[PDB]
Amino acid sequence: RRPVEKILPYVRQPEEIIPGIPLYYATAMPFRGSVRPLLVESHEGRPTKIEGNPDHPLSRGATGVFEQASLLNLYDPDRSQQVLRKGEPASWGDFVQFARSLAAEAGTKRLAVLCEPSSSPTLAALRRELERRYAQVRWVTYRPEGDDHEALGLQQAFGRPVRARYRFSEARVIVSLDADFLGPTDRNFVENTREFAASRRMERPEDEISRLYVIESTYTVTGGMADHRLRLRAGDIPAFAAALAAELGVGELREAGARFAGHPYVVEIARDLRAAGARGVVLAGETQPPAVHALCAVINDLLGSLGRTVILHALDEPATAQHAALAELVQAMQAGAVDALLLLNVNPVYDAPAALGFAEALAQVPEVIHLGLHVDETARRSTWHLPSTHYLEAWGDGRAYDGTLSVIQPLIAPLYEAAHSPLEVLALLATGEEQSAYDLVRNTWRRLLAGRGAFEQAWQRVLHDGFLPDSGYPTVSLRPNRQALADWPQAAEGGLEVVFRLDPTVLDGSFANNAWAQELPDPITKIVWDNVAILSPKTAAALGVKAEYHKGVYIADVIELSLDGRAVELPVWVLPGHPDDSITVYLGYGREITSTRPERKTPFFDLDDYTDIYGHGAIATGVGVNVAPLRRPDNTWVAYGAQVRKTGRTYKIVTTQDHGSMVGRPLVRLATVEEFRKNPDFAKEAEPPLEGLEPWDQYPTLWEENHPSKQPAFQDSDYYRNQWAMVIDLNACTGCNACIVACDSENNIPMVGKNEVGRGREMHWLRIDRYFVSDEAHADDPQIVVQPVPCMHCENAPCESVCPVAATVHSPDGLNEMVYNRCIGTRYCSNNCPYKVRRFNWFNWVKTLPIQVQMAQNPDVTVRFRGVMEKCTYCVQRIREAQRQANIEKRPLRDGEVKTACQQACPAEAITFGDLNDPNNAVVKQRQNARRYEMLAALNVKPRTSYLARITNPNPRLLEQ
Amino acid sequence: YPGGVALTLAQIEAASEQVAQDLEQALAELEALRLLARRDETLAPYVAQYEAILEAHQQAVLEFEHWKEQVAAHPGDYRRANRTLGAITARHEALLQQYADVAWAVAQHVNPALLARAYTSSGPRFFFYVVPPQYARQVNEQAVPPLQVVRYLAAQ
Amino acid sequence: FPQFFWIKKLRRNIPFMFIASIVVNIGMWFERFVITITSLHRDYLPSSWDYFVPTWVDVLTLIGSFGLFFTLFLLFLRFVPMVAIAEVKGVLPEADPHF
Ligand code: SF4
Ligand code: SF4
Ligand code: SF4
Ligand code: F3S
Repeated sequence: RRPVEKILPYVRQPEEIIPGIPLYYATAMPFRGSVRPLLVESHEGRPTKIEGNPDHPLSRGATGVFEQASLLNLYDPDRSQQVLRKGEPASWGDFVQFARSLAAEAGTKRLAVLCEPSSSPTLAALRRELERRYAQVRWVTYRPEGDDHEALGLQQAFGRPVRARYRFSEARVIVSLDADFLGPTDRNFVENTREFAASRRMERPEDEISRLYVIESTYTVTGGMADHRLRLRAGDIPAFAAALAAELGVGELREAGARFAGHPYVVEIARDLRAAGARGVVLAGETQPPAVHALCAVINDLLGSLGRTVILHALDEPATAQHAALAELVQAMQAGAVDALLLLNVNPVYDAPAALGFAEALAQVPEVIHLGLHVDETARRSTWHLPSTHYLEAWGDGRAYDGTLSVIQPLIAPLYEAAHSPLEVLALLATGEEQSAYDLVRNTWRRLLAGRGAFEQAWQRVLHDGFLPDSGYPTVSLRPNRQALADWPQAAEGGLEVVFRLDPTVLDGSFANNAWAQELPDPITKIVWDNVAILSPKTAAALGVKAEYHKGVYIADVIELSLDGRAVELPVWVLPGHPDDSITVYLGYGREITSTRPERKTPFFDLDDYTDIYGHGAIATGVGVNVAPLRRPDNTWVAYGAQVRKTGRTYKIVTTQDHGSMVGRPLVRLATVEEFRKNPDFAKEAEPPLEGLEPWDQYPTLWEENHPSKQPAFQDSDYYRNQWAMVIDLNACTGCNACIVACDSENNIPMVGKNEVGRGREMHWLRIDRYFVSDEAHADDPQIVVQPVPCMHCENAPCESVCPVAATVHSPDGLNEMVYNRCIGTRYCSNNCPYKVRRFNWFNWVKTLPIQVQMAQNPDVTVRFRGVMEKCTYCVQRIREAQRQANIEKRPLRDGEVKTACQQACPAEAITFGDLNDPNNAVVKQRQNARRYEMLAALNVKPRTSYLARITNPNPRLLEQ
Repeated sequence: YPGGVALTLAQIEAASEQVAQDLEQALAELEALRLLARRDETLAPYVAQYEAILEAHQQAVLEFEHWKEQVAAHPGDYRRANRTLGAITARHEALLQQYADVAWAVAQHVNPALLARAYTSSGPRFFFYVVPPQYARQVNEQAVPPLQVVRYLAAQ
Repeated sequence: FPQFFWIKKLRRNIPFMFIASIVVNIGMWFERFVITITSLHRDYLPSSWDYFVPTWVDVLTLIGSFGLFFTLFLLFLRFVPMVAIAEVKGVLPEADPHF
């Protein structure tokens, strides 16, 4: 009855790789004008999961959210199958003959690009090899969400271009000033994360800890795992920092910050920073005018910290002024001067505000050429649209943020015929046939290798090691003597703030058709599948909107914000954190997508619409509204003049949490360094052991003589040697939310749709629930807490007892492993568990899964069918291949032979996972620590992942209160 | 189920005697470790790090009698000897392996190198195209000591 | 309704029985929709806080349970005899040997 599913092995065996076993290639990952490092699994030359590069010290083996979804961007459906000309999918072979003849005998030809920001020498050198021939190449780096604004503020401050590195382990006290240094949206998310986390990591009854002082304008994830946070509208943070420095001593600076002479949180920190010279830091976010970053240079130089804000000289790239080029481009479009328009990886029709027109110019000019990954709003309007490779087939070169000089390993052949990666296309413009990127790229290195060993010992070494070691720019000294002090009066007011901000899960919409990311809860609010506007209850109760729910689904009102006659509406959600007259409308989520695959109707007797998330179209359609075109490109994160109109179409908005604010419950139990100094036994004090009875873990049951651990059949295997457990240094855990996504890819899952998750089911195993704790609602100070919660694979384990169909068991080593076969779906596996983590494959999402994503589910784990539970399993899959590899050859399992996904992805080294009963490993040090926070231990459950609490560190008085 | 329980009862005895001979060796090493690294290391958790196994090893001896006597009491159930033997060897090789992991750190501080005679040290699974583990298990077995690990450090 | 039931010597009146016996039972379908579910959300986490929205297919199964019940209860009932006629005429009437 069953099919006869064949096996089609190699013909021309590649010698290194082997069929059953993956092997780790060492790629990069570009975005946002820089290139994170990375490390793939590459099951038989097919990528399945990404990981970190442990050798590269910038990352030391970690991967934020924004990479693991890109792995699925690679395997999307509806990418760029055919080459589209005019909107017609016609043909490629004519284009090469076409574009080649255009290129060789062109002459001046007046072309333009509007690239993704380079951050690579092959791109920047081929630019010169290009510009050598054609006269004027305007070469605008259209930064996502305009100029980065950390750098333009510093080209005058130091007199030349520069980028910072921001160690944070040599530095304790950090005034953020809107800086999402711990934000997946921002760059260098690891080195900002880790050496900040180490400052937060104690391992002692008391240690010197960061004690940041964040003053955000919009509640953001960095402001959560934080101390003494403040809400204060952007466009006025300059006025905040104005009266700030006058209380430090740099200059008068009084007039801009008129009203903050004697504010508590200002005068508080000022004495501290001058009291912490080689340890204090002053950051600056992205929602400002650049004079703030002058002040980030002035005070941070004046403060004495230079080795703590490690500073690095770029390759003479100061020229990223969005006004200066992008308008100046279309000022040539309207004159018929510029003819060709070579976009690389961008959607400026989606982006690029109408205040400085793009589409009005785009339709004027023929010879348009959009290299592109999706087909959104630019392919549809162009005359030529190349398909694009992802970076996995580029042979690209790329710089890590501000440091080393990495290079991609391309893993897979171009999955689609005629993808034609941008780099060789940019060289195809250089009056020759399509340059083999393998040979093209190599030709740059010999001019710039900077290694006395030749290629086939160096190229092989760098392509191996993932990073060219010695690079990393030279470090500049103090250039500023109070130059940049003359753009203050842009502190304008008189209107609702309409500030933009990129969610951790999407970046200028460029990764929207990405389910692992799209169905990813934001850390602030567990929101999915819709852009939003978050704001205070005091404005809501002064505006007239709510987040009412009479079904646990958060029905939502709308705004219909209106800027310069370019209005759109969107759901309004509310948060008790944000300040007056300000809303953080997140981008992406409004990106129209055009499908090649059918909608896949099946009979009404059969469910497809609820399951076929890829059915009704591709993903990025109608998930929200597009918001980028509204802003003004001057200081192009903020905005004024939103004539709000509370209108109808009040539709749903869906979350996983659905609620918040535990009623004084024992689930985070924050504590101060003062209190921690007093009672290290406080993780237990909330629900201590009993009158005269044992400590809580290892507490006897009724049974102790017939307990299975005392019986052989649980004790007799090749496993009991190494009991497994997984603590969480919760003090550095803030909503990066990459603790999830690596679980989703390592131990495969499907996604879920808005129409489905509205009823509250999500097949994310690792909830990353957030919570609010105020002083009994004193001033509505949220003071959030984030904490992941996998299935703490219990010992007493109610769930194990209760599957009648023995689909659960305390497997050896604390593992409580689920079998996705034996279960039947009576779901009472889940109802017992206090932690509703036994998720359930409600519908058969995988059956409707297309012929594209199926590359991605890794070829080592049991994908699951309708009517089946599932849970964490501690990423058992990589216990097995390791313990098996130790069953072949006699050995133990090292401290780091195995790394879980929640471990290996969380850049803050929170999770450690090393086997219990192996005292040299990190877990036994992190469990033997004072705060072995045992979450809901009181139910006599005796679980592993005996994780840690947070220790928020307030300030001595110093006029704090 | 070949011929009953009484066949396996010889080898289960042959395991418990290895444990009994290791009561001497472990407790002997526990003297020697206090002698070798008197003050050459932290030693405050790290010596007790070696003792914490010892109370478990001795506890299993009284059990290995109880495990075994529950078998030899009635030899009519084959599905207890294979299990009691699979438990002993695991509860045995573990404690051998746990002694080692605490004992290799001894060399790791006295010697600046945890030696190349430490473990099989084979490598990951993709390092089988170069080095099958078959080679490694003939390195590990024929080089690494189970509990001649610190007496080896008497040569240092 | 039960503490409003005992009024006129247990309310022998037949038509009140139907309008009450329903309403007594409707609380039972709530009793098990309450006891099971009302403490199965809001149990030991706020993270697992979610209302229960019953679908339009939940209700046609409930209704269908009345359907198959009456369908098959009526079926054999019309075939078998309703009343326990064997013991009826054997217990209370003059089956007693004292006559
Ligand atoms: S533990 Fe999870 S939520 Fe916390 S920082 Fe790491 S990945 Fe993010
Ligand atoms: S917490 Fe839940 S999933 Fe984890 S072991 Fe206990 S019952 Fe099973
Ligand atoms: S072990 Fe794997 S499945 Fe479990 S929470 Fe961690 S990453 Fe997810
Ligand atoms: S109770 Fe058991 S049978 Fe399966 S659906 Fe749950 S593990």
